[PDB]
Amino acid sequence: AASFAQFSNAFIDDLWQLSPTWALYSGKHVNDGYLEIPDEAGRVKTLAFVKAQQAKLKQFELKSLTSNETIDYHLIDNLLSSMAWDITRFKSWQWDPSSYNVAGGFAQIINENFAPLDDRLRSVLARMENIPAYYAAARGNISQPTLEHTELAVLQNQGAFSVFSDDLLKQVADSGLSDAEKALFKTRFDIASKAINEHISWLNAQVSQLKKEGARSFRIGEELYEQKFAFDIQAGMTAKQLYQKAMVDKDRVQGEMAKITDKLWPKYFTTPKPSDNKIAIRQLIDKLSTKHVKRDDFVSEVRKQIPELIEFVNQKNIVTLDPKKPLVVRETPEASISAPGPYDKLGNTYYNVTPLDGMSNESAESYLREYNHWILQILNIHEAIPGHYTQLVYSNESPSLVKSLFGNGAMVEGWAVYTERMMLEEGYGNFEPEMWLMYYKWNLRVICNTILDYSIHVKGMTEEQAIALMMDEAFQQRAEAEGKWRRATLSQVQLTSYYSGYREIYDFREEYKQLKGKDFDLKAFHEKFLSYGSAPVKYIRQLMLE
Ligand SMILES: [Ca+2]
Ligand SMILES: [Ca+2]
Ligand SMILES: [Ca+2]
Ligand SMILES: [Zn+2]
Ligand SMILES: [Zn+2]
Ligand SMILES: [Zn+2]
Ligand SMILES: [Zn+2]
Ligand SMILES: [Zn+2]
Ligand SMILES: [Zn+2]
Ligand SMILES: [Zn+2]
Ligand SMILES: [Zn+2]
Ligand SMILES: [Zn+2]
Ligand SMILES: [Zn+2]
Ligand SMILES: [Zn+2]
Repeated sequence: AASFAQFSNAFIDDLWQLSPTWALYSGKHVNDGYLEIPDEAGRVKTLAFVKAQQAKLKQFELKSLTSNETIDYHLIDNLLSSMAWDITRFKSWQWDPSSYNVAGGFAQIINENFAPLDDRLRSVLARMENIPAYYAAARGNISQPTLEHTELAVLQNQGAFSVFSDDLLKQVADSGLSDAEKALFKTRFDIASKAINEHISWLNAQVSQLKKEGARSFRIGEELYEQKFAFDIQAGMTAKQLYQKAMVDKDRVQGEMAKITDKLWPKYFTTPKPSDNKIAIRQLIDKLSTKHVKRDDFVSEVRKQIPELIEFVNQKNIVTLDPKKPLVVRETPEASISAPGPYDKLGNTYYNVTPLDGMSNESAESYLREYNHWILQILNIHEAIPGHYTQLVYSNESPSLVKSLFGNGAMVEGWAVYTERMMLEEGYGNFEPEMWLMYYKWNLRVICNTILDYSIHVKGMTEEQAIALMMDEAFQQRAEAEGKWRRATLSQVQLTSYYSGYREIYDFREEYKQLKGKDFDLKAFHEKFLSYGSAPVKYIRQLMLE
């Protein structure tokens, strides 16, 4: 009889046999030469896999599992339910033509310049076989598409030619493949190129028809939104509940900002203070944003700050940090943490911080105003200490393949957002009003991301309303607002992840303070919270309370 550990490993093996492209994206090259044709037999086969793996899952008593195993159990169960639901209910395979594009799988094979070239090219040689079939399947599946995803499909499939390029042909011509393999490659490449171009023509004809005749709305509606929110975020509340909390937080945050602005106004202006609080807040913020690190010192300011945050976390006993896992700041190759995937045992972990070269003087200045004297410190909390990097180190204490592959984005992001608030509450920057004001504008991004995503998909918010939210309520620039609208038209639920995890973590903390009273230790709370890795916050709560 298989143990749960044996089952977990067999499950991943079976998942990769069903979808070797998913394996490829996860960093395991089980069959790079096999292009899955996304037709009805594909869906039937996915649903037969869901059914068989679910029945294997149900053989394990939940009382028979350790804490890590129970996390894996739930992550697997939820992944399975959401696969089935994607096929039978959400049906993005019908209305999102952008989900049909071969370029991605090919780029992952080709762009590993360390992997043997002849092996890569032979994988590509085989993977090209079924490109015509792949796009024939696409056209037979697509039905009542949205205008927006069809437009995205055109643009992304046009990008396929930066992979299916003259440069790929040259690599093939000068490789160690046999002359017969080279000629086959050319034959298949011409057939592939023709098929991609004919599909793009078809997509163009569709966009044109959708513009004339009307198209399915991009707004997924309440029923689908709640189901997607449950599968993706795995919050301990509904989306409607989170939205209602986001509306209240927006008001609380703006009220605090108005108070700070009243106190700081005479310190920075001699002109009168506008009676509309929101114009006043916007003007004070624009003025404070001119204090920023000099452009050429951006990367150095970051290196200087990280040890300052380390010192502060140690001094205040916020969480144990290990001095011999020193974080290496590096100037980004072609600000975020990059870390090896579960199948990459070699790779190192860095803090990628992009120097401001390439950009115009004017873009650089706009960037430095966004990442100003205060916001740069908050960014380094979020990204490095005690945010993402710290949480990643803690998750390396008790890892599992399942958590590494299918872990919860809401928890990972929610933690990083939580740390910003917790650090300031614990005295970071010594309760400086400027710092709090800037933090609050930053917090509004996260709150308003939730309002926006929900209101668009559930409440029919218009483009003009979405732009006025982001600019007038969250004090963002035009370009940022427009980018956010576009992202919300093309994706659903992901935008709520930041606030959802933050709210659950902070509320769980306050609940735990209540339960332990005088015996509440902040540091012990943090370390125990981080010990489960990237599990959904509600499961961490349940394990910590049980
Ligand atoms: Ca077939
Ligand atoms: Ca528009
Ligand atoms: Ca406005
Ligand atoms: Zn098997
Ligand atoms: Zn690889
Ligand atoms: Zn049929
Ligand atoms: Zn359960
Ligand atoms: Zn309100
Ligand atoms: Zn400046
Ligand atoms: Zn400094
Ligand atoms: Zn500074
Ligand atoms: Zn300062
Ligand atoms: Zn983050
Ligand atoms: Zn339990």
